[PDB]
Amino acid sequence: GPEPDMISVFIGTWNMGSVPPPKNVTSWFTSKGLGKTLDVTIPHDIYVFGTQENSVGDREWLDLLRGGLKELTDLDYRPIAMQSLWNIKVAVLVKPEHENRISHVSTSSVKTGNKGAVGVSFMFNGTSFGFVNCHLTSGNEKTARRNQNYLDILRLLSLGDADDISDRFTHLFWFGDLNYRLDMDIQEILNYISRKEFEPLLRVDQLNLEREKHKVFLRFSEEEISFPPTYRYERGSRDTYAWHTNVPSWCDRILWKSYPETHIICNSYGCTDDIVTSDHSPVFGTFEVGVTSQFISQAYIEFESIEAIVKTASRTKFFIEFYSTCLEEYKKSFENDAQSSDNINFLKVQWSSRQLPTLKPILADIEYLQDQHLLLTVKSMDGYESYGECVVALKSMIGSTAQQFLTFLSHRGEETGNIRGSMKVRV
Repeated sequence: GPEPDMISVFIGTWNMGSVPPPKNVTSWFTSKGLGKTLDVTIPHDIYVFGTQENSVGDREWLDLLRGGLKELTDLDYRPIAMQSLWNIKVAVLVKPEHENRISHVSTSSVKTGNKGAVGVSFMFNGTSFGFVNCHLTSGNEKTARRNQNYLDILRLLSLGDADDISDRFTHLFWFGDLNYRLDMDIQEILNYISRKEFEPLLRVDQLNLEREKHKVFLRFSEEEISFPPTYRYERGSRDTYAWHTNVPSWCDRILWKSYPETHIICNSYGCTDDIVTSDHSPVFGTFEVGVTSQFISQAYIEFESIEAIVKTASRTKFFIEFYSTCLEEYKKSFENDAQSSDNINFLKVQWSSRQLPTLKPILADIEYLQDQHLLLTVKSMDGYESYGECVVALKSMIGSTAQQFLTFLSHRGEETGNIRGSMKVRV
């Protein structure tokens, strides 16, 4: 009980339109405006600010953010880190008291016009966080290029540390001017916007469509959108869309991907309507997020069997590597001892208990172990390349009797099958 079990995280994304911001951006910080909004006078534990087309210097911009929070909260928020890629910038600020809870800070950037992404990662006690702020390709017809920018960022971002960042963090937030547009005629768009009927517009949102096709943001969630398209506004008010062609669109988005059986709840998601220097409106999202401090405040993990369904026609043997922060070093299986055809595109590979390792956690405490996760990777014996990664929560696995886990494999932005197994955690 002495340490935090839960924190409140603010994420903001704002394309500043290459002009100075207004002195007062308080509405952004406080989730005031349109959509799912707040009233709450209680400052967040962490503020993450992502910006695009930001012409304010790195230091000056950080000073504006600290000064604004100081004015709002009377606390001096501490920069954990900041990363810029020319006019694409991200800053993470934290309440003074959490300074000593932060460790393993990392930053990275990927350039894909200035387009690309900047990232920050760290641990908060035993829980890891990643934040990716991006500006993807512009224009209604450039969906394929946006998708490719996403894949390049995913592949090249060197945050944390696996093959890519998608499974590296307990909670991964990806936000920015993703630049996906509405696939609809201007007249219909404007009619739905005036009547405040966003559901028919969301049906033709290109990001939603590409996510459903499994091209981008595998495993990510986004909160329901109840606020109007944030692009493209005439400057100086929010009365008019400048569409002369740039149809109104939800360019500016916040998404997340979390490890299984963790606590995360979106408390707000919306845009401001009183910040008018840019052709985009700022977007805010706030989250209540579980944090594990059990390590701060003999055990064995055993496997009776594992069965993977893997996208491949290879006749090579396979093994599994097991990684976790609760282990001194990773472990690996022997080769699979049975194999068969699942489908025309998939093989079934099976490891009996004989082929599988016994993992030995760093601490034997039951509450500690309940908050841990294992990263499993299926690799070929010929060349050692990965065919799929997944994450398994220990939460429901504590006992003398083996229980089943079931989850899904991915690799390099593709779904590559599934994995089912029988395990137990003994203390």
